[PDB]
Amino acid sequence: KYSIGLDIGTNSVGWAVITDEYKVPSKKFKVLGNTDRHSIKKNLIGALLFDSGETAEATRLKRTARRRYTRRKNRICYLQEIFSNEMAKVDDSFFHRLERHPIFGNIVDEVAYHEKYPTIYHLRKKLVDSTDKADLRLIYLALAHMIKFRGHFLIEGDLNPDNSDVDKLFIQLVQTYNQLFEENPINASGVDAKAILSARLSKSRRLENLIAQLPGEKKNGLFGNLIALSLGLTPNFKSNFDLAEDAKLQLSKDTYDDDLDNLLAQIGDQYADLFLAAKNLSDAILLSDILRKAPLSASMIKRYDEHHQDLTLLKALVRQQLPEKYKEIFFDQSKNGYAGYIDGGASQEEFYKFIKPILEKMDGTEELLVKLNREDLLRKQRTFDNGSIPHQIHLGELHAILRRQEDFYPFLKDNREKIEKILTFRPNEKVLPKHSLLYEYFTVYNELTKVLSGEQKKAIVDLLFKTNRKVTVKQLKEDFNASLGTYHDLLKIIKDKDFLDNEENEDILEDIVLTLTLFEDREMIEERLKTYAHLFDDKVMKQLKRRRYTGWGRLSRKLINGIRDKTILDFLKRNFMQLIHDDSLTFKEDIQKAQVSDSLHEHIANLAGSPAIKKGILQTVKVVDELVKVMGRHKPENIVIEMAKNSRERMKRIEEGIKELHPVENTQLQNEKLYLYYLQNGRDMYVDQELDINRLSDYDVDHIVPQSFLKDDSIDNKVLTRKNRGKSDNVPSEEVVKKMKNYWRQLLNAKLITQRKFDNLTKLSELDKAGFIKRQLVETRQITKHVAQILDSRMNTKYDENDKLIREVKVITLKSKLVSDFRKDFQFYKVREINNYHHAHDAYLNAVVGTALIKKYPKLESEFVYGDYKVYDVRKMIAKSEQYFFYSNIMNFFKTEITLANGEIRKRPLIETNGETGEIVWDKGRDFATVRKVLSMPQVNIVKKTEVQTPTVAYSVLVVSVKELLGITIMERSSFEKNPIDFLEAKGKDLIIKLPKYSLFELENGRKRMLASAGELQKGNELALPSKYVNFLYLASHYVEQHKHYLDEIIEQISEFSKRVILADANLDKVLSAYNKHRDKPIREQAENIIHLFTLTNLGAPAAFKYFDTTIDRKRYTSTKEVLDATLIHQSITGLYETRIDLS
Repeated sequence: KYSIGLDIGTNSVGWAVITDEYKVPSKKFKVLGNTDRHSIKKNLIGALLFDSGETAEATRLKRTARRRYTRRKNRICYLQEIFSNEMAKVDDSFFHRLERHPIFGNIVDEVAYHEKYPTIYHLRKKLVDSTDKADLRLIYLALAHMIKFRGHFLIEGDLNPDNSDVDKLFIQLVQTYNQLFEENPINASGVDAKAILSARLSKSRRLENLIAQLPGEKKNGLFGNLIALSLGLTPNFKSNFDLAEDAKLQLSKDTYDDDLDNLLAQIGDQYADLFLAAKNLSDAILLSDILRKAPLSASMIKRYDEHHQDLTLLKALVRQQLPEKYKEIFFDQSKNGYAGYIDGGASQEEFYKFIKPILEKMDGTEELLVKLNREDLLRKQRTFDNGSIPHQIHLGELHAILRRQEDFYPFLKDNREKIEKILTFRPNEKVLPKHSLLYEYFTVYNELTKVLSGEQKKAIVDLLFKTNRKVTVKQLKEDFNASLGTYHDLLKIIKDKDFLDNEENEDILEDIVLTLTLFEDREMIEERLKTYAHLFDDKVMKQLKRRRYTGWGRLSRKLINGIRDKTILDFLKRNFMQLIHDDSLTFKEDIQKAQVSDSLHEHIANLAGSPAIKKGILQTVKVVDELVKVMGRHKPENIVIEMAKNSRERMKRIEEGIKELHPVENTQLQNEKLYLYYLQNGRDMYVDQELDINRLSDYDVDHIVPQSFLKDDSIDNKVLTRKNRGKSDNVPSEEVVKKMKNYWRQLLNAKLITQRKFDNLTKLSELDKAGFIKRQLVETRQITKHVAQILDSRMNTKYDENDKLIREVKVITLKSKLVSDFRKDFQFYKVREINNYHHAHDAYLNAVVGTALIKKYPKLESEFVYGDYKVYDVRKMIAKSEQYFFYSNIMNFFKTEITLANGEIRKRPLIETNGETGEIVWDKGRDFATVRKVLSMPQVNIVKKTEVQTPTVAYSVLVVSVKELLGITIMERSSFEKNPIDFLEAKGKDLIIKLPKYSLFELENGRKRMLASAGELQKGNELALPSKYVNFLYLASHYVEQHKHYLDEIIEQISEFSKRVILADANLDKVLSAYNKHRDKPIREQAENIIHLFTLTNLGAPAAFKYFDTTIDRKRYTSTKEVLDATLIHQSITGLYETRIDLS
């Protein structure tokens, strides 16, 4: 019955709820405060504002080595379960043995394994290529290595030749680069990237070679650095972005993702896709190499073999021609020779610089020198050249091995899909040995829990189970399956009852029995036992080795003794199962959570993005959850999501242009008309009659491919005209005018117009239109796709009997431009500064436009809705003039009237419907009115998220001889969470009243405060400005004039607001005084400055601002005494559920 709209930014999340006719519901919510307000009516439209500070959430959103470790561990734990019962037949202690440390339980097998498989890739390759049956352990090892280091998931489908095409991905890179720099694109022309990047030369040389194809681009240029990143090098991006500190990037470096995030935080998340493109390019360069069995494993083996051939050669040479240097090069390890390279800490570059001269002086062989130049001489296994691998390549080998060994092992046939799913997927402890002292003890105690008093139990163990290997019932009566069989074993060897009986040693002995169970070979057992040798007599040590155990229990050590409350072992010494199943006791609670004992945060943490955007993404999810529960747990039909020098570049272009063939400074060039005046050298694009400044700009401007086919408001599609002379009919600028073109082409050589613009100017097929539609609907930005996926996953959980996913909720991703342009055409104007309502209004508009679009064109669903849907043939939807659309602009149906380029007019029906389903999508009479009404209403839930920090106060608490506010350091809080009263008393009781940062209080004529600190307050109010004034300000700023009397009204409004809530008398007087002086100023200049005046009224920290010549310094609310008698308001994330406190 409803849909959700979402606007997502780095410090805000806008949200709206919408019905079938685009109305925003009103709802009554209960108010849980002690105040005599019990319900409140609120509209389901709002915005959540958040800071980017040090908090628990923030840490949870960062990558951590431990989370990764646990992830991998779990995957392997799942792998081993599939192998368990079958591995039990081959090698019962195999998975317990695994992390030189031995894989196998006997030395013969271990040594043989390492001799046959010097690297894991040898094993992989052999398992991929051999038809012979293989030991299960080997199979496991290969599979486990594949699953452990599965690679990346950047590529969506089963690998195809486009994925390894250097040319195409290079083109992609340039494309994404060009979209981010409209003014100075790079031309792919006919560059043979493939040949330059794939060629076998130095990285630097390949870079330098590639840039030779790009004229006017420097090596240290952004693009050059990106290429250098894709090639394998470590470029520095600080010079490119004017960063204060160093920003070096290397794809091969383990910290790269984090480093990239670090960069993105500074320069903006808008640049993520640009670097992702570079990474993709890198992958292609590597992929084409391994492709031109198991190609990866083979390449690694080749690397290994080359390495050893070269090593032997080099050694021989150095023995022959430079014996003095031999010991140095191959053994010293503190030098930069081969020894330092392998077992020292030496760079490939340090090593190379070290041996470069030695090889040249030697003259034995230059082949090696060539290899050195290529940086392919003595490669190590522990590298990939600026790379993490596509998981698909590991998947291939996985499949191959399984297919190879499935005939010999049926359980592999049966579980194949399962095993694949582990790699592709997107208690903790291992059981004690069966003959462990602790386990044996547990069994006897648990069996003996009943036949009995706690003291007697201990007596009975100490008496019968201890003195006798097996205790029987007759014997018991004189004074039982479970036996302390190991306790007794170890007595005869150790011959010391205390050593056992003392509990402090148990943690040592567990290791001894474990060691005995782990290995079937005296040598190994000895080696491990050597560590505990000092306690033990040498006659004992020899005896210990012969003892061997071959079993595994069902329970872990921590389960038996690790868990709290007494332990299981202690409660036992009731009944174990009953102990597990009692809610009164803590274990049950421990276990149940312990199995699970965060995934969403972890998932968001591994996206490529700043901390802020990640926080945003996190908040959205919570907002959605709450809105769903607000709407009675019914799920929404649709969710629409959107993610919320240049002047100086323009100059460079112009200056570059005139160099081929009066002056203005930069700041002005933002005027499209002036910038266009300069790009064109004051010449009319369309009539060969020169353009001079003051009039013709005002005359007109024109789109090259009109608005009706698509909206391209970029200068790449725009030109300054006389707009009838050039355009003629709607088709691109008419044939008769192309006789003008020589002009344009000169402007091409000058780089004054781009190639595409010229192609369009010289130029409409069905095919173009088809491209044009997809262009306007498909969001390229990766992060939005990830957000979409996350939302879709949370919303759609149920599967039907056919195991197909049930999609209750469609997650729609909207291009920003559609809503921006929707705002343009129908005059729903935005002014960011008056309040924060625009974030909410954006969300509302997103949902409106999105839902309208799916209702109108459901066949295009595949282009902007998450999930897999049929990709219809666009050509069928395009029509001849009379028969969705002949005119390609998708937003056209909103308009009552489409103006063609020639000026001719196409009229549309008042009500727009879907012909196929007959559904009503848009009613121009009612619906636009509703939109305005929705934007016009003054009650919008704006919530500033409360934050707890982790000399900084985590939060302030209200204390009650007197009422006072008290800050809490992070250091103080822990013991405070332990020992409240003694803190509170040491400093100087009903109420625990932690006031998180930004806590909201209200007082007087609806005047609220936010608690920044126990020392300062922030304004707590949103100034609701009537829409008329908003539109007037937008229109006044963007140069009718009969509406000059509204300025005074706006200022009167601001002043009313300020005197009511801001309470900045001295500041306001100056503000008001300033307006009196500058009535003379023109309207534009007049309007722009009243905008700045809004920072006086803005919600948040007080700040300073300049009105014309005058400057108003900020005022701080340094007294927190107001808050103490005020009414606190605890806000939900949506702000819909409130709790209102006021002791007074």
